[PDB]
Amino acid sequence: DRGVSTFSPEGRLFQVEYSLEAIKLGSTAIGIATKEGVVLGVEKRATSPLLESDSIEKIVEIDRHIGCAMSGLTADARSMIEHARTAAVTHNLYYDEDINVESLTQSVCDLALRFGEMSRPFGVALLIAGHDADDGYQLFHAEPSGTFYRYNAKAIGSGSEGAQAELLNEWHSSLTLKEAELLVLKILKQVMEEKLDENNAQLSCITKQDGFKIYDNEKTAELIKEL
Amino acid sequence: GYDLSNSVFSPDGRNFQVEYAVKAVENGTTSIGIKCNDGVVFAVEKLITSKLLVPQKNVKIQVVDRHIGCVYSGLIPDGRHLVNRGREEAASFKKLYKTPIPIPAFADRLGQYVQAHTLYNSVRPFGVSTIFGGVDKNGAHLYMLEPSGSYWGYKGAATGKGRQSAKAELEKLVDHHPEGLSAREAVKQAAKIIYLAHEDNKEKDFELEISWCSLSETNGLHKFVKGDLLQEAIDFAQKEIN
Amino acid sequence: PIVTGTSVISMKYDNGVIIAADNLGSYGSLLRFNGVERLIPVGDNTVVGISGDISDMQHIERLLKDLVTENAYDNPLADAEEALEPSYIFEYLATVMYQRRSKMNPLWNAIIVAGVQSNGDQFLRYVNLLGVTYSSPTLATGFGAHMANPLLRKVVDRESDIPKTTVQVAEEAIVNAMRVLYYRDARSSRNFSLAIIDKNTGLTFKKNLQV
Amino acid sequence: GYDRALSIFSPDGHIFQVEYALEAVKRGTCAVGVKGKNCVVLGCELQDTRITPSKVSKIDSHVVLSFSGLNADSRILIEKARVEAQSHRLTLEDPVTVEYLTRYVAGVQQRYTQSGGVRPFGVSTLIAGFDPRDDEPKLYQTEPSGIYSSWSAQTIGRNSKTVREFLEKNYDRKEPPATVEECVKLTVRSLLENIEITVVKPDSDIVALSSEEINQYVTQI
Amino acid sequence: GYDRHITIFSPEGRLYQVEYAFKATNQTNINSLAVRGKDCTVVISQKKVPDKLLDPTTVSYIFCISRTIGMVVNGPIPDARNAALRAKAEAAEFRYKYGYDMPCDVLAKRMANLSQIYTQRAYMRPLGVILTFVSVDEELGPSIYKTDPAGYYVGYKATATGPKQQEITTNLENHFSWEKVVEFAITHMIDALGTEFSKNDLEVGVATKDKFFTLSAENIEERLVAIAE
Amino acid sequence: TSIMAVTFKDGVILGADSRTTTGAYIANRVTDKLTRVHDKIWCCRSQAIADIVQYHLELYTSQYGTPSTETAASVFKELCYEGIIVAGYDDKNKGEVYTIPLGGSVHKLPYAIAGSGSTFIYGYCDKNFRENMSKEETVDFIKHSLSQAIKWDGSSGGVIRMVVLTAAGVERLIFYPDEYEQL
Amino acid sequence: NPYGDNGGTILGIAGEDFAVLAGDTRNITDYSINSRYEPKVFDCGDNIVMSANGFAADGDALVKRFKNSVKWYHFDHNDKKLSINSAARNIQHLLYGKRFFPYYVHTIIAGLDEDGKGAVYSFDPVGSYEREQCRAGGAAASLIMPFLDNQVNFKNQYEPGTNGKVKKPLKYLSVEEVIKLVRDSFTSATERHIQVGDGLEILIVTKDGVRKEFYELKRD
Amino acid sequence: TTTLAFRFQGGIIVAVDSRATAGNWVASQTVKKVIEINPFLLGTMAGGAADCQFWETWLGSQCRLHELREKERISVAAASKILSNLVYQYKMGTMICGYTRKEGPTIYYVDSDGTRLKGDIFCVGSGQTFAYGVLDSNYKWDLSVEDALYLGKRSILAAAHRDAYSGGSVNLYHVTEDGWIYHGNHDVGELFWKVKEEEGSFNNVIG
Amino acid sequence: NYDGDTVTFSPTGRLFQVEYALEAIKQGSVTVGLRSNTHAVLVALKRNADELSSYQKKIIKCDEHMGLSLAGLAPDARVLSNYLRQQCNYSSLVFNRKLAVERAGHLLCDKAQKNTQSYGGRPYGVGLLIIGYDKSGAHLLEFQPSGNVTELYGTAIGARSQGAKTYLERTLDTFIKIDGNPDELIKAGVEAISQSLRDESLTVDNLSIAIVGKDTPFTIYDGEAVAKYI
Repeated sequence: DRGVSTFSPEGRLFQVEYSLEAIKLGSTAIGIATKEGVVLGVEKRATSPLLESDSIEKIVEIDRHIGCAMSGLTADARSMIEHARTAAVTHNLYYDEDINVESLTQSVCDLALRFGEMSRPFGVALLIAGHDADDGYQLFHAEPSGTFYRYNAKAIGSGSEGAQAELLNEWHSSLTLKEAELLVLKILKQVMEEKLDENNAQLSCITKQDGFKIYDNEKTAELIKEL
Repeated sequence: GYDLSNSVFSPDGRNFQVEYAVKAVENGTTSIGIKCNDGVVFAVEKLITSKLLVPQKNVKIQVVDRHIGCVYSGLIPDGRHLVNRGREEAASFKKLYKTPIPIPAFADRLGQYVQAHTLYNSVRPFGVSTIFGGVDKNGAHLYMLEPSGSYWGYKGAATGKGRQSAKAELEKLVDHHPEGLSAREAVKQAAKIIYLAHEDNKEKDFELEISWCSLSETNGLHKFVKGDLLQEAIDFAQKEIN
Repeated sequence: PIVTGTSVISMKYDNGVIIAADNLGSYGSLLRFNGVERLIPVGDNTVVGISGDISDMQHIERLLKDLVTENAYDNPLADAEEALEPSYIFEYLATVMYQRRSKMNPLWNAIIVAGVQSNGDQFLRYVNLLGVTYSSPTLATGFGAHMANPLLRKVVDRESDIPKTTVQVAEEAIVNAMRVLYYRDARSSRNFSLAIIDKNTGLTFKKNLQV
Repeated sequence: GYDRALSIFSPDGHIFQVEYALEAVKRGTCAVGVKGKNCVVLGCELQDTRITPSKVSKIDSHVVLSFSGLNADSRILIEKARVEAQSHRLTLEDPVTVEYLTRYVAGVQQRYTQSGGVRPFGVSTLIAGFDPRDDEPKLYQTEPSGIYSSWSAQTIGRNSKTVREFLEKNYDRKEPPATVEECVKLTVRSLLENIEITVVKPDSDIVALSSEEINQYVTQI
Repeated sequence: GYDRHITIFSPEGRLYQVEYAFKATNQTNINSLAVRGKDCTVVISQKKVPDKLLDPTTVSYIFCISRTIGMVVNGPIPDARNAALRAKAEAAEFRYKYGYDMPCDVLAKRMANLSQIYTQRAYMRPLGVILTFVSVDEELGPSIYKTDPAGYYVGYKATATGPKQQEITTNLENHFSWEKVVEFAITHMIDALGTEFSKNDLEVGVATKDKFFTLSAENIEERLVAIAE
Repeated sequence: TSIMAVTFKDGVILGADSRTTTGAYIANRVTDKLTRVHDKIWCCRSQAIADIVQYHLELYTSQYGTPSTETAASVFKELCYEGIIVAGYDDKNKGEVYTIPLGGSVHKLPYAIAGSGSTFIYGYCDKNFRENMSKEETVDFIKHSLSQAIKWDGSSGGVIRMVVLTAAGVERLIFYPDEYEQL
Repeated sequence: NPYGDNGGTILGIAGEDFAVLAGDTRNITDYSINSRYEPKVFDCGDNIVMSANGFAADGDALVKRFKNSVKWYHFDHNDKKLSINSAARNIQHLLYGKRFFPYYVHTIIAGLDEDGKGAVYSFDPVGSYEREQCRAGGAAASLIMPFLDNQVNFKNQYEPGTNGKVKKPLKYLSVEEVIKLVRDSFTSATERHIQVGDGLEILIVTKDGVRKEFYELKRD
Repeated sequence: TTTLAFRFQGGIIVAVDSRATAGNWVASQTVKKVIEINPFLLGTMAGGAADCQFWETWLGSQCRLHELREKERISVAAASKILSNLVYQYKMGTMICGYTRKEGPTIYYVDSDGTRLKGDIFCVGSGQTFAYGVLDSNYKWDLSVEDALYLGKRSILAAAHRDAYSGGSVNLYHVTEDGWIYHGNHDVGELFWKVKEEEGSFNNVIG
Repeated sequence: NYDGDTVTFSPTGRLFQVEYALEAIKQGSVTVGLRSNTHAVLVALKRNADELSSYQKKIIKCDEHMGLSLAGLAPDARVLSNYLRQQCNYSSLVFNRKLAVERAGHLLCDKAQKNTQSYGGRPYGVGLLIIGYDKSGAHLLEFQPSGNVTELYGTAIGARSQGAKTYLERTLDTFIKIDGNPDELIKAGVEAISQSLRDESLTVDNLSIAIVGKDTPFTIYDGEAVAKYI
């Protein structure tokens, strides 16, 4: 065998690349940041009709104005989210103020390379969406490699290859929040293997006024009709 | 298949990882030490990898306490690690006792530390050979410590790429001067020997660094050779080439 | 303390600082030891005067030499603009004293660090076993803070009096205060050490001065 | 301490130890759970029957846990779950919800898949019960990877694919089994593709059906 | 396949790493012999200093463990110095704990037990040295105790170590003040190795009733002159 | 106790009384108070610490060669700091006396006196001590001083034990009350 | 005893668009004067002035650790200005980090809130804190605060002719009037308290920045 | 110091004084003795103000973490249990007041010795006797919101009048199922004269 | 056979894991450092994963007197910069002394070396250019995973850094004497980094510049702040 913290002759950690290829098999998640908010949408991918799809929580709340989507080994995502929630709460406790979204992403990504003889890196990728007075509506893509970028629009998961090109084609700085919902739903419908509906897809958005919210199946259905 | 771990004896009884560390040492730049009649002189060849290096600022020779000078060839970070350990050891000796640590005692402490890095496969052997010495209450001492942890006292020592020519010149020095060299002429001859040994690495330019610790010249404290004496030694070495 | 050093007195004049202490180590009411040097030069721009526990003073002396040796490591400018400053030495000593007090193992001493900074400013600051630090134009410890401080403050009452004070006046005041302390302090000695740190002429250490 | 990374990513992004723990689960015996409107029915298909433990285990008065895979690993998981339920009662004054207990068990399982020196549990658990003072039935599942999800009907163990197909064709999420009789009969029909039946009802009313009742259900089928 | 790389048993019940440490004991190509007189123990060790840049007074395989115990090591000098430091610490600790100087045999058993630990634990390799302890015990008189990388030790009437240890051993078997014992040992080493020694080719240690000490080059030259007469 | 060490022209002499008391009871009246920590380094108290010092000095002798009296005093301080009179002879230092009072500070003196009986002889020893005394002069000086200390101190008495540390070696001298009391 | 008294009184007054933190510059031990000018009110950056009154060593340690925390906050939030309430929470955590061996200091921090109004926070040595319009610390706190209450808040004052039925209405005090009141109260305290004197240092926090004013007190 | 909290049909009334004293010196007349742990939880401080403040802010953080994990707010029983365990493990009087859907209006009393009591009425501090008597004489469950606020005001007024270390002003809080409502700061000096005028009480005080 | 661990020497004496950590830097975006007697300048080419994404931060500020730029693994750079900030903090707290740039470089040297001799860890996959100003003037340090820390007039690390380094060598005598004109030194750094581009040009979002000097605290220019230097 080889050590988990080994470098390849090209300067890349083996386990990190394997974790990224693990992420490539995950369910698709799409995030679009606009001047009025950030819209996050995930592909539910219920494995069985008996599976209660309303129990699939692939979009979670980190703080009141911070939420994220997950793709890949979503069991590691729960530990990542627990760390993120603890970081946000500890920030509010120590500084009497809400954590910044970029700071939250840094606190999350500090765990990414903290493995070796943690046995392995996390096998999940996060799309962190949040709002704050310092930088407004922000969308980040956290990776197990420890790197993250701010994205205007980002798609991760199995269908990310074409979804990212479609987001490139469609995104512009003047998109409204409802246009963002329609774009996320359109990309999901394009990339999901199943026929998109309110039971196999989920929507969420972050706004300054209402904070992080997850759209109900009714409201998601009304938005789906609009397509 | 006995060369993949540190603490493995080969069927012949050899530690191949220590030999590979010695190869790494032999790849390094040439450093020498000369024991004069009342002190020790250390000289090292500093390769000028680029014109952008700040001259006289990438110092290789390190002081331990105030009376011990250390110079090494091979993996410079390993040498710095060894010198940090040696400084901790000298401080511990000077706290438990009051005298500055004797040179043989310091040599033993460094040797124990280096030998401990050959005892387990979880650690790597040092990739340096250290020439170190100084002046204590018993006079001047000069030691060369190898990656195996082996060390001996030397009249003159050399390591690095041009170690063979430097050893030949130091042998000529020992032959021609049984009376014991003087510290200043030792500095000049160290410059000469470094310049001569650089001919094995002539593909690149080099910067000469000299330090000494003499009972008379430096009052038994380790000081770098700078200014008029350094330039005088450089001119002597340049002339001695022709 | 069990073997104890008495007052250390100091003041700053227009071009530097003067610090003085006597050479006696008392054992209760027994005047036991008479060769105790309690002024500690650190470099050429700093003198550390220590009072109180003599064993703790020797410990602080060892710490100061170790600090100088450590500063010399990998520092080609250790005799130059990267030398130890009076402020650095005082900060280190005050940190040590405060950490010792916080561990309920205090170094039972009062330290005055006297020196001139690289820019030429006079440095004169005090620290005790409790970690309490303060600076003043004149400083004194123990019996000095009660008797010599009034005499020195008559020469330099405030910061604006420092430029008007010459080295001769300051040294005369310090010697008069030492004589008065010998007269009125039972744990004092005739013999004392005097150090002058001047921004121009450097460190002047005078030993075996007599009241 | 032994801390070798036993669960690591393969070049294809797979953690082989977790896959093999899933195989160990798939070689387990059975755990069929059918959730109705008011019932959650759990079932499985020279031994001394008195002292051989039943697969369904009460984590607390209101939550029971069935499992599949390595029995010895399941004992450790069940002990941790019971200790956690008691600690939650002790410190938060409240009995655990089914989701909270499922989350804790899945967290332990996930922790064992990325800790050095340990192998994952070869156990998948069906956690069923009712939240305190509540009446809507819960039927969760945990897996060696740490994934937990809620199901209307689920099976784990050998023949899990066949029994799951049978449930998917016989269970309808439009109209869940209306009576306890319907829950038990659906479970027995799934297990008929020996039967033990446990019915979980609100207010900590957990009962295992007698062999006579099960025989009547089988004869009816 | 890895039974040769760590100290576990081979299918033949052997520890190959210990045997390879035994092989490593002869890397220095130095021969030593120890002889007991009726009052003193003498160790003669070859002193080979080929490099003219070496300070010969530092090249030494004889160590003064305590006031009365001396040790001569056959093997690489880093492992030799490791063993010497450990033996000195053990001697001082025994004196502290039990109020009297450690006997030579007790120290030899001490070091053999350490070697046994290295032989049984996988993360410790054996030291590739053979340790010969000599002293005049206040109870047992002159004593020679030799330890090997296997953790095996035993007392000796006389002993030789090195590549040519067999020749010296059979020579001593055929034969079978401390100045006379030193002269005997030097002459017998000359006869066994078939090589005349200069004052710079030999290391001499003498264990007497009150102290163990090593002869200087001048003392060794004096003994050589006495042999010449 | 009355212990006193004097450096003289050929070395150092350590002298002590032989009485140990528990209150008014003389428990031991033949006590040997001069303790060897190294070959020619001796100490006296005014016992475990002596054992640890001897341990450390034996380790130092094995590893770094013969220690000096300064090294012994340094070890004594590092153990006590974290009343001892340390006297010893070395070829280069030609005999040194180090006193370590109860506080843990170390002082190098031409001569030292310690114990409950030293107070009565502070003035006498100040008046009568002279540098570079002969061996017989030093023995006489120590005899007179310790005799006065024994006369005035109730905790001092018995024989006067002396250890002479010179280049010649270690000499043990004993002086009984019938000899020193009549001085 | 690991603690001690070095005297000193501090005064933090929060105006409507300013905050002042004033303290005497005299350092004492028992009945001796250590220094006549040892400032205890420190500009800590981000228009925040802090003073840790009580045990001088603990005050120095707490001020040093708070400055360290401000530097780390700038390191972590890209030189973002630290708000006064965030600083107050940070100081609470610093003080509670030593709950059972506390900093024997009462600390006051002054500055502007995020709306631009003057803010003053007082802290218990154990960690309790409260935002105040005014707070006095030190030995002479009881000789200063009643006068300011009478003169800033018009306590026990009524509009003449109203038979004590109409209180004297509150008014905007300019920073100059507040400085005059602080000077007068500190002169009175110097008169009647042996630990007050030698000089009064006042740090004024406005939107422009932190301004320091020094005034001489009586030296007896 | 006087803190009171009582339970009535309209929720919970929390009334406190605002005086902090260092011996006989009144350090402050404007001390907040009610902790807004979260929009639905209130804590009161009576002795050991710093431990109370720090640990009830930390209790709010723990409640937020429980909210995030279980998608449900922590109960008053759970928060009181956490605070009581914390106090016991370090072995003040604090009232934990909240109004959740399951429990309803709930007050828990936690003190320094580790006791944890549920109840309808609590009074802590040096003036707890006077306020406690006023409550016992005037408390009703069918009390209206305005009458309950006045009752809290009156009990704190009695405590402030008769107890030297209570006074300054009354801070009124009203815990409802929608969260607590701050009903303002009421100066004890003005309140006493108003109550004497309207109520006819305090006849021994010349006005 | 010898590249699987940092604890193994190759038969020629090489450490292959350290060389792979170096290759990790060689895959990173180029950042250029250069200094005169009064000022030290960091010029960095920020890299974006996607044109919908932002550009990764290359320059990190330690304090008013020191800052660094990174090439390679960003988390490793963050760890090293946190350690560097801790060292400067310790210096300020214990001695009231600004940590010298050379001493900080040696502390980074030791921290990096510890990961090349003990099993279990890995070498840091990042290179750093540290600029700082202290009593001895402007300083530029190049840090490498092998532990080698070098003081230079100018240097470039990252992909295609050889063009920038060659240009700096050619321009050396010019830019070391620029002295008290910081804008000209920044201009020279910009030309050096432009010598290392292949296809993309320097843009408002691409370029990041830092500077520290005698009366210049460590300031980073991003966005429109670099438009005057492009």
